[PDB]
Amino acid sequence: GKSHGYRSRTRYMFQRDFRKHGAVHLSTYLKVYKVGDIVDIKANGSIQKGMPHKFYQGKTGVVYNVTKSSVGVIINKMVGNRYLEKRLNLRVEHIKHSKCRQEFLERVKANAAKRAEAKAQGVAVQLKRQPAQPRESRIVSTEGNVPQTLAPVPYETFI
Amino acid sequence: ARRPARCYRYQKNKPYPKSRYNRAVPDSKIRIYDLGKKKATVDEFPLCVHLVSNELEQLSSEALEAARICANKYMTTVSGRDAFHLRVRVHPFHVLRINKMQQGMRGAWGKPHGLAARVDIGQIIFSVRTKDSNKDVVVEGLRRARYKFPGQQKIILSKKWGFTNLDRPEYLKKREAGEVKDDGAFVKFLSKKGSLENNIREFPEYFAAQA
Amino acid sequence: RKVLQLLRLTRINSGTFVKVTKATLELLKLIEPYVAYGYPSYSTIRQLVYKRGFGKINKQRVPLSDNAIIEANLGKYGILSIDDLIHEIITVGPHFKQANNFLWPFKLSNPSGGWGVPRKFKHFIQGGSFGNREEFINKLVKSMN
Amino acid sequence: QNPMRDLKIEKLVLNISVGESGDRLTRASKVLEQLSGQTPVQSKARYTVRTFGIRRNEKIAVHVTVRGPKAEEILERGLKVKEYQLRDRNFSATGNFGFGIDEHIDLGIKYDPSIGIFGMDFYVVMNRPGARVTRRKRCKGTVGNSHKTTKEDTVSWFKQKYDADVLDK
Amino acid sequence: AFQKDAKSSAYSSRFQTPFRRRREGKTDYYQRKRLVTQHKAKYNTPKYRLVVRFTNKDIICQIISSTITGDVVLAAAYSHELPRYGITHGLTNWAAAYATGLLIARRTLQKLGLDETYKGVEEVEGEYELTEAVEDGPRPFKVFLDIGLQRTTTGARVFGALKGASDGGLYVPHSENRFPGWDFETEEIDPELLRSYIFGGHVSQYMEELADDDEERFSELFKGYLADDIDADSLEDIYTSAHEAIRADPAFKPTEKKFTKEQYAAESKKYRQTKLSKEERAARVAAKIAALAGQQ
RNA sequence: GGUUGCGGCCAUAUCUACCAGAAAGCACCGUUUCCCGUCCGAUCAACUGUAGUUAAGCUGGUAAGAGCCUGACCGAGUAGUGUAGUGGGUGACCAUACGCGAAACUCAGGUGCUGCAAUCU
RNA sequence: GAGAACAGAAAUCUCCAGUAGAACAAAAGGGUAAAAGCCCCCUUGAUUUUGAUUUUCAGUGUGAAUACAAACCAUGAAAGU
RNA sequence: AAGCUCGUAUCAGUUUUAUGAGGUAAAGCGAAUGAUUAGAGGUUCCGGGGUCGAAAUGACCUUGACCUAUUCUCAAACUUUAAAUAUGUAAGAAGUCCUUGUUACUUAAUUGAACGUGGACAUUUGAAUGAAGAGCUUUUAGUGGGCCAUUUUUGGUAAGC
Ligand SMILES: [Mg+2]
Ligand SMILES: [Mg+2]
Ligand SMILES: [Mg+2]
Ligand SMILES: [Mg+2]
Ligand SMILES: [Mg+2]
Ligand SMILES: [Mg+2]
Ligand SMILES: [Mg+2]
Ligand SMILES: [Mg+2]
Ligand SMILES: [Mg+2]
Ligand SMILES: [Mg+2]
Ligand SMILES: [Mg+2]
Ligand SMILES: [Mg+2]
Ligand SMILES: [Mg+2]
Ligand SMILES: [Mg+2]
Ligand SMILES: [Mg+2]
Ligand SMILES: [Mg+2]
Ligand SMILES: [Mg+2]
Ligand SMILES: [Mg+2]
Ligand SMILES: [Mg+2]
Ligand SMILES: [Mg+2]
Ligand SMILES: [Mg+2]
Ligand SMILES: [Mg+2]
Ligand SMILES: [Mg+2]
Ligand SMILES: [Mg+2]
Ligand SMILES: [Mg+2]
Ligand SMILES: [Mg+2]
Ligand SMILES: [Mg+2]
Ligand SMILES: [Mg+2]
Ligand SMILES: [Mg+2]
Ligand SMILES: [Mg+2]
Ligand SMILES: [Mg+2]
Ligand SMILES: [Mg+2]
Ligand SMILES: [Mg+2]
Ligand SMILES: [Mg+2]
Ligand SMILES: [Mg+2]
Ligand SMILES: [Mg+2]
Ligand SMILES: [Mg+2]
Ligand SMILES: [Mg+2]
Ligand SMILES: [Mg+2]
Ligand SMILES: [Mg+2]
Ligand SMILES: [Mg+2]
Ligand SMILES: [Mg+2]
Ligand SMILES: [Mg+2]
Ligand SMILES: [Mg+2]
Ligand SMILES: [Mg+2]
Ligand SMILES: [Mg+2]
Ligand SMILES: [Mg+2]
Ligand SMILES: [Mg+2]
Ligand SMILES: [Mg+2]
Ligand SMILES: [Mg+2]
Ligand SMILES: [Mg+2]
Repeated sequence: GKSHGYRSRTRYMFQRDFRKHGAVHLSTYLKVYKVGDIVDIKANGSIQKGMPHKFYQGKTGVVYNVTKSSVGVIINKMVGNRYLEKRLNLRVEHIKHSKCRQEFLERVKANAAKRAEAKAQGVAVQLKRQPAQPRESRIVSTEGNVPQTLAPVPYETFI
Repeated sequence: ARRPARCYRYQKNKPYPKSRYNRAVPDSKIRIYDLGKKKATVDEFPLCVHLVSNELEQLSSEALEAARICANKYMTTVSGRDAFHLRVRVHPFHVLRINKMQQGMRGAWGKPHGLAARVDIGQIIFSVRTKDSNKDVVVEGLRRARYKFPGQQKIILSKKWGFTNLDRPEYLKKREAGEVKDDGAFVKFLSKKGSLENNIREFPEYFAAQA
Repeated sequence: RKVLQLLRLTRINSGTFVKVTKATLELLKLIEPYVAYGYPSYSTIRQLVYKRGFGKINKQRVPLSDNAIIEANLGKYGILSIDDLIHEIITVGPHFKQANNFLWPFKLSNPSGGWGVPRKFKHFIQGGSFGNREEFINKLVKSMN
Repeated sequence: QNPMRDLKIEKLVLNISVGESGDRLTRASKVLEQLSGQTPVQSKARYTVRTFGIRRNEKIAVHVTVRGPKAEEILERGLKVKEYQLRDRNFSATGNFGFGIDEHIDLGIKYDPSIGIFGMDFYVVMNRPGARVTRRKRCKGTVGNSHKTTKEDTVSWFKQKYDADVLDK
Repeated sequence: AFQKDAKSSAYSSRFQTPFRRRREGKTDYYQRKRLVTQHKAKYNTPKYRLVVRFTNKDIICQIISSTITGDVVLAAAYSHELPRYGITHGLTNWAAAYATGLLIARRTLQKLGLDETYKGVEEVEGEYELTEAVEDGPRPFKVFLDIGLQRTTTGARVFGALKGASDGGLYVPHSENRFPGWDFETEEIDPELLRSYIFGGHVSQYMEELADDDEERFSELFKGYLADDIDADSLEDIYTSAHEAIRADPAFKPTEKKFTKEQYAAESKKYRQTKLSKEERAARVAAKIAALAGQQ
C-alpha cells in the first residue's frame, strides 16, 4: 500500500548538485552562529546525521541554541489554521546565514548616515523606499535615427 | 483482435515505453525505416519532399508499416527501386494497453496491445529524396500513403537539399567551395574550429579559395 | 477578490482613484477582468467630487456639500476646501494617500447611454469593456455619474 | 637527452602457478625461497573453476619479487636457460619483459626427488630513476612522457647489455 | 599516451576535479576537517595547529590557525635557524626535530607573555610529561599536532618535533607510544633511549662504530664532522647547549636581505614567458594555412 | 615576480601533445648502525646533505587542440506558462487579449584568482 | 589494453589506463575515493541516568530518528569520533 | 452564544522590494543511463565460415561483433540545463550605535558568550494598498453519504463511469 517514511519523496531534493559531490568545503565549518541569527535550511545529502526533515527544506528560521556540532533553529509551521512553533536540531552542514537581512542591515547603517548628513547640514531627508514611479516626459531626437518602417511578413515554410 | 484504431487515436496517456517496468510488449509491425537507394550520395538526390502531420495524435506501427509499403510500392514500380530514398521519420515507442476480457472493472490495468508513434502538428512522418525530375512520382507516392493514416497530413516541398539542413543554394555555396565531403549516405562539413593540423587531413580540396 | 477589497471596490459600479506605481500596477493587473479604468481628466475628477463625493468621518459616510467638512478632516494636510481636495487628487500630491482615502468609494449608476458593446467581459481591446481604456474612461464615467 | 634517465631494473617477480594447495604448493614455495633468499608469498584463487580443480581462496600459487643485484643474478641465470633469445612479444608496451622456463634445475639448484621439478614465470619490470614520484605518498604524480619506459627502449636496452637476441618480427 | 586510451569528450565533460590541494596531493581534508573545526559554542576561538613538515632536509614548524580567507601563521620556526644556536650539521634528524619544536614553543610562548611562567621541563631526561597548568594563573597555550601526510610509526621524528614543543612549554596533548624507546610487547617507555635520541645519541654511536670498522664510509657521510673536528662524543653538548641558546633568545631574526622585493621581481620576470594576444594567435593560424595548405 | 609550508574559492585550476625554465627552494638522489615496516628498505622508518641530477616531479608557454568558465536584441519574445471570452473548430486542436518567459543552437571573449608566513638574483 | 612455462574463453604474476562504469546483508532511491569501498590493528558507546526535539499527529500514543546535559569507557600521536 | 482586556492600535486568502527553496512544463540525446533507423571508415596472434595451403602467431575474401567520427527517432518510474503558477524569511523603539558590570560557562588571556547598568538619535521611525478595530477566554449545536463546472490529472475502448 502507500509508503510515507521520513525521507520519502526526496530523490532530487537531497541530491547533490552536478559535479559537486564529496567532502564539504571547510568554510562550511568555519562559519559561526549566534542565537538570534537568521538561517536558511537546505539538506546536504552526504551528511546523514543532523538532517532537516524535507518539510524544512527551503525554509528560513532563527537560531535559538548553539551546540557542539549544531544549532537549534525555530521554524513556524502552519498546521490546520494556526502556526505552531517548531524547534530543529540541525548540524551546521544543513544551514547557512541568510542574506534575507543584509538589505536591511545595509539599509539601516546607511539610513543613519544620510540622517546625520542631513541634520548636521540643515535637514530635508526623505529615506523611505519608494516603488517604481512612472516615467517622466522626454524628447526623443530623430538625428541619426529616422524611424524604420516595418510591416507584417508573409507565410513561408522552411523544411 | 486489434481494436479498431479509433480507440487510440488521441494522446490521452503519458508515454508508456517498452521498459524494464513494462517488458512483455509485442514487436513493432514497422521494422524497416529506410528503403530505396539509401546508400546514395548527398549530391545525387537534391529534392526532398515531406509527409507532414497536421494533427496531435497517434499513428499505429501497423499504419506506419502499411503506409511504408504503399509509398514504397508505388514509387519503385513507376520510377525504379533506386530512383529514390524513402525515410520513415517516426518510431512507435509508445505501448498501448488493453483490458482484455467474472470480475468487473476491478483491477483494470491493461496488457500491452500494440504500439503507436506520438506525433505533433508539423511533425514530419515520411521524408523522400530524389532527382527533381521525379517530383511528381514521389509526391503521388506520399499522397497514396496518406490514405493509410488517421488525421490530416499534408505534403510539403522542401527548401533543403535532400536530407540536409541547408537550403539548396547554401549547400551549393559550401560544396562548390571546399567545405563539404562525402560520407556513407550523408555528409561532413569543414569546421573553422579545432585542430588545424588534422582539419587539413580531412577536406584536402579546401585550403585553396578557388574552384 | 482580495485586491478588489483593498482597492475598496466591493460592489458593482463603485469606483476609486489609484496612484500608479509598480506596486499598484500589479494590483491593477490582477483585476483587469473585473474592472474598467483609465486616465481621468480634470473635468471628470471635478464632477465626480462635486456630485458623488463623500468623506469618511468616524466611519459614517458624510456628503461634502460644505467646505468646513473638508477642512475639519483634511486641514491638517493643508487642504481646506473641495477644490483643494480635487487638486490633491489630480496632481497626485504629497498627501494623495490621506486625501484619497478620505473619499468614500464613489457609487456610480449604470452607464446612461449604455456600455457601447455587446459583451462587457472581455478586454476593451477586443470590443469588451474591461481593462485600461486610457482616456476613454472619461466618457464612461461621465455616463455613469 | 640522457643523464640519469638511465634504465635500471625496477624488480623481478618469479611466479609459480601450481593449480592446487597442499604439499605440491609448499614445495613450489621452497623453490622460490632458496632461489630468492626471501620468504615467498602465497596467492589464493580468485574464484572457483572446477575444471581446473580449484576453489575460491584455496592457495593456488606462490610468487616472489626480488630487487637490486639479486634480481640480476637471477635474471641472467634464467636468460642463460633461454640461451639469450627472447621474442618480440615478451616485451610489453609499457616497457617490461618476461619469459618462462620449465625445470628450475636449469639454473643451479640440484634435483632432490622430494621437492620435484617446477616451471617458473620470470617477469622483469623496468624503470628509470625518479620513479618514486608514482610510488610515494605525498605529491604522488606521473612520470613525464619522455621519461616513460617504452618497448623500443627496453628491447634495445636488452639487445645491448646482455648481448642477447630478440628474434621474430 | 596510447590511442585506445585517451579521453572522450564526455569523460572530460563530467569530470569532477578534486580540491586543488588534493590534486596536488598535499592536503588530507578528512584530517583537516577534524583538525580545524571548533566547538560551535566556542564561537571565534581559534583552533591552533602545530604544523610539522619535513622537506628533503629542512624542518618546518608553524603554529597555525584558520580563517575562511586562508590559514594564519602565529609563529614559524625552521631547523635551518639552528646554525644561529650552535647546530650546523644534521638538521633533519630527530634532535633537530626536537630543537626546532623547542625553538617554536619558546618563540611563540614568548610573544604571548606566557614566557616566564610555563618554562616547561628545563632538565630533559626524556621523562614522559605534558606541561601542567599553573594553579591560579593563565592556562598554557594549547596546540594540536598537524602531522600532515606522515605515517605514524613508533620512532618517527615528527614526534621529536612534538617532544620539544611540549618540553618547551606548549600544551600539546599526546601519548608516549611513538617515541623511540617505546617497548612493543609491554606498555612501557624506556626514557633512557628517548633521552638518547633528543641528544642525537643514535647518530653519535653510529659515528663511533663507523670510526673503527670502516673509515671509507665514515668520511663520505660524516664528512662535515671531520671538516670541523667535531668527533662524536661532543654531539650531546652541541645540542645540550643549543637548548640553552634557544631558551636564552628565541625571538626570531630574519635574513638581512640584500636586493629588494622589486629587485627579486625584476630578475625573475627575465625568465617568465608571456602569454600571447588574440591577434598574435590569429596570425599564427593564418601563417599556418599559407604553409601547410598552400602546397608548401 | 620565483619558490616553499599552511591554505580559501574548488577545471578560467581539468585533459591531450610539444617546448622553455636563471637564482633559491622543492625534487629526484646516496646509505642500512640505530627506532620502525616489509615477500621486496619499491612504499613506509631512520642516517648523510656528503657522493650525483634537472631526466622526471614542479612551474610556465605553445595548439583555427578536447573540457570547462563568461557574454550577446545568436537563436527567441520562440517553446512553455498565469489570467479572459456565450472566441474558431465535428473533433483533434487552434487563434486572439493582459502579463511572465526558457533550453538547445550560433557567435564572440577567456583558461586560475587570491590570504598568512618564510625565502630568493 | 599490453605483457609471462605447463595454461586453454576462465587459474596465478606485472605494468598502463580507469569520476566510480564497483562495492556498501536486503527493495529502491539518496550518499560515499588518502571513503562510507578492500586489507589489517585495538575494542564493546549495541553501555548507565533522566529530560528536550523531528516525522506520522489530536501537534495523543507507538515505531524510528536528531541535538544537548550528567556518567563510565573504546580508540587514535592527536584534533576528534 | 457569552463576553472579557485594550484601542491607533495591532491587523491582511493583496502588491512591491531584497534574499532563499524547488526539478514540474519546455528542453536534451553528434551530454550520462536506457531505448532506436541507416550507412561510412577503422581494428584482431584472438567468433565463425570459405580460396591457397604441410602448417603458420600465414596471405587473401567473408560475415560477425567491437572502435572512430557521422546519421533518423524516443522516456511516468532518464538527464546536463530549466521556467510560468505556487512557496520560506525580511522591510526597525522587541531598532541602531558608545561606555563597561555579572558568571560556577567558555578563552592562552577580563578572552568570548549570554543577560544587564549608563549614554546618543523620534514619526518620511524606514516600501505599497486596505483596516465597521485588535487581541484573548470559556462553553455548546449541527456535521462527519456529498455532488457539479473550467483547468491540471490516474484507471478504463468508453460512459450521464
Ligand atoms: Mg507508493
Ligand atoms: Mg546513525
Ligand atoms: Mg489532454
Ligand atoms: Mg489514461
Ligand atoms: Mg473487463
Ligand atoms: Mg460479479
Ligand atoms: Mg490488483
Ligand atoms: Mg498488477
Ligand atoms: Mg490521412
Ligand atoms: Mg489606492
Ligand atoms: Mg446621454
Ligand atoms: Mg441619447
Ligand atoms: Mg435609453
Ligand atoms: Mg449577445
Ligand atoms: Mg446617470
Ligand atoms: Mg640530467
Ligand atoms: Mg592441477
Ligand atoms: Mg575509450
Ligand atoms: Mg565528440
Ligand atoms: Mg571526487
Ligand atoms: Mg588520518
Ligand atoms: Mg639549482
Ligand atoms: Mg636490519
Ligand atoms: Mg631508497
Ligand atoms: Mg622515509
Ligand atoms: Mg626539462
Ligand atoms: Mg611538489
Ligand atoms: Mg578549446
Ligand atoms: Mg496559457
Ligand atoms: Mg474556451
Ligand atoms: Mg543502495
Ligand atoms: Mg582522507
Ligand atoms: Mg542492544
Ligand atoms: Mg492514546
Ligand atoms: Mg514514541
Ligand atoms: Mg518529482
Ligand atoms: Mg521528466
Ligand atoms: Mg516532456
Ligand atoms: Mg517531446
Ligand atoms: Mg535541454
Ligand atoms: Mg541517450
Ligand atoms: Mg542535427
Ligand atoms: Mg507571497
Ligand atoms: Mg503568502
Ligand atoms: Mg487607511
Ligand atoms: Mg475603526
Ligand atoms: Mg464545537
Ligand atoms: Mg463538534
Ligand atoms: Mg463529531
Ligand atoms: Mg451519516
Ligand atoms: Mg463554476
